[PDB]
Amino acid sequence: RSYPAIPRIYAETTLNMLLKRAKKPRVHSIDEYLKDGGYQALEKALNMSPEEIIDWVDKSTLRGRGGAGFPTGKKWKFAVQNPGPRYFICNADESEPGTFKDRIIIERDPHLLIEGIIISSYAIGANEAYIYIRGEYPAGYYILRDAIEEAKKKGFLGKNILGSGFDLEIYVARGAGAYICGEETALIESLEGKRGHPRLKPPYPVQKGLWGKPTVVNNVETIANVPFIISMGWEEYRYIGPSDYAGPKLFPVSGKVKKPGVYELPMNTTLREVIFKYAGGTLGNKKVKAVFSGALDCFSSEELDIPMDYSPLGFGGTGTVIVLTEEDDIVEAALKIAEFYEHETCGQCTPCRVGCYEQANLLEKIYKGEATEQDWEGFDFVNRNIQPTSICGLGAVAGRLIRQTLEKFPEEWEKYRK
Amino acid sequence: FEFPEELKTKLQEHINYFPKKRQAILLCLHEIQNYYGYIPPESLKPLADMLELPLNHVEGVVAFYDMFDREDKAKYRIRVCVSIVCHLMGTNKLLKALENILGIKPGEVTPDGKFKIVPVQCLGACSEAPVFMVNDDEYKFESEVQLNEILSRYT
Ligand SMILES: NC(=O)C1=CN([C@@H]2O[C@H](COP(=O)(O)OP(=O)(O)OC[C@H]3O[C@@H](n4cnc5c(N)ncnc54)[C@H](O)[C@@H]3O)[C@@H](O)[C@H]2O)C=CC1
Ligand SMILES: Cc1cc2nc3c(=O)[nH]c(=O)nc-3n(C[C@H](O)[C@H](O)[C@H](O)COP(=O)(O)O)c2cc1C
Ligand code: SF4
Ligand code: FES
Ligand code: NA
Ligand code: NA
Repeated sequence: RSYPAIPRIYAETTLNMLLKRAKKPRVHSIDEYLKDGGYQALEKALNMSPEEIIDWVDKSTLRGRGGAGFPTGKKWKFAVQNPGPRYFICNADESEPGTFKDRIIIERDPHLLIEGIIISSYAIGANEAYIYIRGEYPAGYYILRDAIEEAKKKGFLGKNILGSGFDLEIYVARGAGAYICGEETALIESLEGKRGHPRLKPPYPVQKGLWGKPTVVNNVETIANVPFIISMGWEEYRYIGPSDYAGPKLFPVSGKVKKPGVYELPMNTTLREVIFKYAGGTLGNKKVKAVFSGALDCFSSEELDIPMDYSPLGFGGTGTVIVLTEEDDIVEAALKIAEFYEHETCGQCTPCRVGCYEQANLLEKIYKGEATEQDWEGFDFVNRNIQPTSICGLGAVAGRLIRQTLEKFPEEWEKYRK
Repeated sequence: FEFPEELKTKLQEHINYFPKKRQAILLCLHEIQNYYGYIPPESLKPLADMLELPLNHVEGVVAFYDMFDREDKAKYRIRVCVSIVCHLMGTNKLLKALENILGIKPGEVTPDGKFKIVPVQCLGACSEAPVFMVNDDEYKFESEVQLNEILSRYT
């Protein structure tokens, strides 16, 4: 049928796995997916034990593509040691600044994600799975609903899937404008029909999640890897990129590059290679000043030779690459990041509630040259004191990128202090 | 206040979709805003009854979620991304073009109630910055002439 207009985001792959179909900017329906051997990994998986599937996902080295890089197999193992029923949740809330990797799988190859969800749900013994897609992805919502009906029609969903005795229904829930609803426990609160208020962890969802039952939350991109692990086997999957951080990775590249878009590359690729080898270098061939890893980290032009992996010295995060060049004002850029956290704090924790607001309020005064000496010292203090008592990652990192700009670009900040 | 049968039927479909009625709350509020061009305050008591939730619960959910608007009726919401990448690549050029065409700024509605400009955080299309939506449709802004053509399709 007819879906809402979507920008045609450029997509390029050196691996031809996650983007084998999604490199073409259109919906690939189930017939096209089946032509490429789609759903044969599910058939293979249903002839394996759930425990065997968990062992393969563990040995694959697959790590959470949502940005934290938690080992996926180990997350499943934690869930299955707890009594059922269990739930499987696909996190499609993707709302990190610069991050548009998940939507191109959802909108172009929805069956890759659906096949992943069914195999993952079987592995952990979940008969009820959810996709939580952000409100601002309406096309993705309609495309997934249509794709789930296609999967039902072909007998990949419903009761007794392909005579396996395994039952599954996938429910598509929509967000309504809260970045915090991507936080796995806020997501679960929203699925329960409440405000997106993160829960104190532990417990982790794998112990107590949806309706207090063992719940696995995995990112769209994580789940899209599962069909490849089963199809190829964990050994062949581990041949992709470095053996310690294996498999394809999606890199959403934006800002001052010639070819902004999503790049499917192995994680031994360097940040320099992402910008210059793949994304075509900088607009006007201007020097790189900084890379924002979404709203999480700020890397200087001295840090471009790092691997795009989940190692301690690696890029990590979502793989989001926002490129700023020599003429971009780092303080103006810092203000946009402060404004983001101001807008998205849920306000449960006092230092996060007041700190996100004051960080943005004071940095605006600084940017506009209206800051008193006390506003300057106030800004420094609040930036260092958003994290205390925080119960989710937002409070923990709301000052992180901005602190990195103060340390890495002091000359630029000093210009504003004068 | 009563929901028209065509809207009520859609709401009942959402409530019947999930295993628990209360899980449909966001899909119902999206449906209500789609129908009316905003969330009418009077709509919340009947919705609460249909979801078997207290009114104060439904009110708190409407307040929490930024896509829901209880203030201004608008046929078309122009969601303009004001986040880092769209800001770098020309959010201010898009806002200027919108002011030239429609005569309104962020937060304002055209005098005919047709267009509201809604400033939003990153829309997850950053490679295509600066980004805007017109209801469910999403576009890269290229120029005033291009924007004028796009807006002409919404009547
Ligand atoms: N994709 C997007 O648009 C966005 C991504 N993010 C990412 O979110 C990340 C932070 O996420 P968190 O969930 O706070 O990270 P985390 O490191 O606390 O947890 C990561 C995952 O591992 C699980 N886990 C961690 N420790 C565990 C344990 N002891 N037992 C069982 N399971 C355990 C958690 O339940 C979760 O599913 C950031 O690194 C950022 O990159 C943030 C916002 C938006
Ligand atoms: C404020 C906040 C927002 C988040 N938003 C998302 C999101 O949009 N998508 C996502 O998959 N993970 C998001 N996460 C991370 C999730 O809590 C969780 O770690 C992830 O969904 C687990 O899946 P993974 O192990 O496959 O990465 C967010 C975390 C925080 C603290
Ligand atoms: S740290 Fe911030 S966003 Fe997270 S629960 Fe506390 S107040 Fe809410
Ligand atoms: S910053 Fe505007 S779409 Fe991401
Ligand atoms: Na097709
Ligand atoms: Na897309």
